[PDB]
Amino acid sequence: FMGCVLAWNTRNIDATSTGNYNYKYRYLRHGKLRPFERDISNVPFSPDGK
Amino acid sequence: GFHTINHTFDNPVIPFKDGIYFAATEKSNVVRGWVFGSTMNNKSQSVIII
Ligand SMILES: *[C@@H]1O[C@H](CO)[C@@H](O[C@@H]2O[C@H](CO)[C@@H](O)[C@H](O)[C@H]2NC(C)=O)[C@H](O)[C@H]1NC(C)=O
Ligand SMILES: *[C@@H]1O[C@H](CO)[C@@H](O[C@@H]2O[C@H](CO)[C@@H](O)[C@H](O)[C@H]2NC(C)=O)[C@H](O)[C@H]1NC(C)=O
Repeated sequence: FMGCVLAWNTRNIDATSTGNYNYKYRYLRHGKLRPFERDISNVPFSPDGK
Repeated sequence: GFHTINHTFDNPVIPFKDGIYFAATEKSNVVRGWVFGSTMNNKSQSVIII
């Protein structure tokens, strides 16, 4: 990799007391991504691979 | 090798194996391009070059 990484805190507009529930992340997949890959598929998942 | 002649018409899905050579012999622009994808059934991004 060659570049710079930046981050800043945003509690002012990205959070609230009731909560904001607009974001998601994929924790289950039959295989890890390659560099800069993307997968936006949403389907039912079963550990058998069927 | 592949060939389209008279009734014959071949459009078979070919595996990519992470990279292909390609060559065509054409008299009057018979082949207009390709299509690259993984599932080709409403489930994965695909690209068209024509
Ligand atoms: C990205 O590539 C991976 C691996 O090359 C694909 O994962 C395969 O998906 C098939 C679908 O039936 C499984 O049978 C295989 O076991 C998986 N792994 C391998 C190594 O083939 C994945 O499908 C590709 N991305 C998309 C969107 O299709
Ligand atoms: C891609 O998705 C569309 C929409 O989900 C599919 O169209 C459906 O086709 C079935 C049978 O072919 C119909 O019973 C549905 O009514 C259609 N959906 C709509 C919204 O009209 C289409 O079949 C999918 N592609 C493939 C190759 O199956």
